[PDB]
Amino acid sequence: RCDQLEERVSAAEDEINEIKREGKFREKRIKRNEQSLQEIWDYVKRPNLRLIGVPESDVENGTKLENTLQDIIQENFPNLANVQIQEIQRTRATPRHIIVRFTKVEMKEKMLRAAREKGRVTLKGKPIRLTVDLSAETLQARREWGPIFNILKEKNFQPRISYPAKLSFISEGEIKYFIDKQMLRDFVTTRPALKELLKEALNM
Amino acid sequence: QLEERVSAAEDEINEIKREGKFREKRIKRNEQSLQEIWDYVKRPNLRLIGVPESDVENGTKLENTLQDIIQENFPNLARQANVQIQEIQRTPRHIIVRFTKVEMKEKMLRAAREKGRVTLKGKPIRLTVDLSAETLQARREWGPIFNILKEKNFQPRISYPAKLSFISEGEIKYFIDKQMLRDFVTTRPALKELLKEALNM
Amino acid sequence: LEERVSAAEDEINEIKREGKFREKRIKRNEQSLQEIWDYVKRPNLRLIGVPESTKLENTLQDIIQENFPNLVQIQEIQRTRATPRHIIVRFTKVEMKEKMLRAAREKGRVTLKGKPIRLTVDLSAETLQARREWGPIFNILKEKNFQPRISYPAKLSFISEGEIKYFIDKQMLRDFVTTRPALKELLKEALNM
Ligand SMILES: [Cl-]
Ligand SMILES: [Cl-]
Repeated sequence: RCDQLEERVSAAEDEINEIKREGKFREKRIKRNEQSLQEIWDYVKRPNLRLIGVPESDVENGTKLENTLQDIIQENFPNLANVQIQEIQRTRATPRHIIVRFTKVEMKEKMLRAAREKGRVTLKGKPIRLTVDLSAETLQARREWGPIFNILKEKNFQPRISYPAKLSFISEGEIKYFIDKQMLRDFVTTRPALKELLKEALNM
Repeated sequence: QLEERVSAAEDEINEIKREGKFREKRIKRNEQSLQEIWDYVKRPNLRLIGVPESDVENGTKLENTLQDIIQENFPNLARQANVQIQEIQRTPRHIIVRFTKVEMKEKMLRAAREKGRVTLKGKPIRLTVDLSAETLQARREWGPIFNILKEKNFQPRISYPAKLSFISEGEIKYFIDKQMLRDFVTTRPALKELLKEALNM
Repeated sequence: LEERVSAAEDEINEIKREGKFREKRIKRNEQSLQEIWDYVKRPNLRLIGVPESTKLENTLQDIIQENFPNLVQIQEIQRTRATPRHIIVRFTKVEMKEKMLRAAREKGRVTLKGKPIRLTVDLSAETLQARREWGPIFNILKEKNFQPRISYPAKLSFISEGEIKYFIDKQMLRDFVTTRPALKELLKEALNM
């Protein structure tokens, strides 16, 4: 009995190690799928702008929303007649975001540009906001660049966040781009000045 | 010493069960997110079902056929401005029509639903929303129930995987099986009268 | 302790079974990701070897004028080191991508300011790999003047009996040669049959 039982234990331990290993390779594929989903949501949303702070209106259909979109243009960047939209719609004191899906990505990029060169954008004198529309995960990665961004800003590096969630800044007469925080760590680990500045923020 | 090895094995087993449940939740999230992005990408599209196909076709022949369907079934819809198509192609195979504006896809779908019986040269065809296989299958699992609700303004939605929800009494309700829906409607005369035939009641 | 080991074995068996069910859904998801990436990228063409500097759209028209006499709506054109990045041209109609690719494959050489560049498809990783894997079979069929072609997503087509036949994958082609002996003899080893 002690023989049949010891052999039953050994087999089980071996099946356990097999399971842990299959688990690791399964984990790797799920992660790869999660990253691929984030990327495709980002890709498919590229033609999209989020309009934030625009007052709700009664029986507000697509024609009304385009008309409002044109009022925003006239008030902030007049020369930016009719711009091409695949779709536009809202997503209770606080008005819902409007998601504007352009026919051509170039139109989305030109309106973003004009908005970031203008600083304050307004509809009838009150501040509205224009931003990109991204997967939840990328949106979060941008937010988490927050602390590092502010440090770089404070210390004259001219930071930017761009698509998808890349931080960029100047380092040696040149714009450097960092796709994620690990690619930044591997860059600062070489520059001492930058390293002591970002050490805590990079959780290095 | 056996007892030691058994304890150790039981502990490793508990760790694997939890890891496994963690992975299962993420696999489910990924499945749901795939259903959503398929639905999202197909928003500008309609499926045109039952259209006779030819030995060889291209975009131009198919677009002239869409024009015939419009002229034959809802001409006024195209009176003031032409229907803007971005592209049209086969997957008699389904034809996928991709509109420039989602607004136009919606206008045409509505005219089809309000005409009832859409034909091409006298023969019945169908215009329908284009969706992920999952969402389509979910809507068929609910059958006519889903469409009666749509047609009476109840805002029905599929939620992953195949749950039905809609709004009644100013509250969103979710249903997993038809049985749950039956239980719910036995108390609502307005809603009961509408869905009885459809819930096999 | 026998009860405890029997129970552990039951747990292990449940974990393995529940693991294969999970594994099949991971596979399902991987395949579904392949298909949605192919679908979304279907009107895309990739430009390789174009030097770095509306300008991109201008460059596209430049390439078109310089190379393809007969031959244009775009949804997006964008760049993806010393080597210039690829340019992804996202056409409005899949048909335009196809015509650009045909004209490139026919002209056999494509140039910008007289320097050779490459036009190619832009598809999921899995599908690009599937195309590359038709290589050995494509090469053989080309040699024997079967006029083979690889097209969307990863289908092989070629002339058999004056008629073009299409193969979604290698299994479909194996099934096809089970009843054509000379063709089977030709592709037997390439098909790992
Ligand atoms: Cl997964
Ligand atoms: Cl697992």
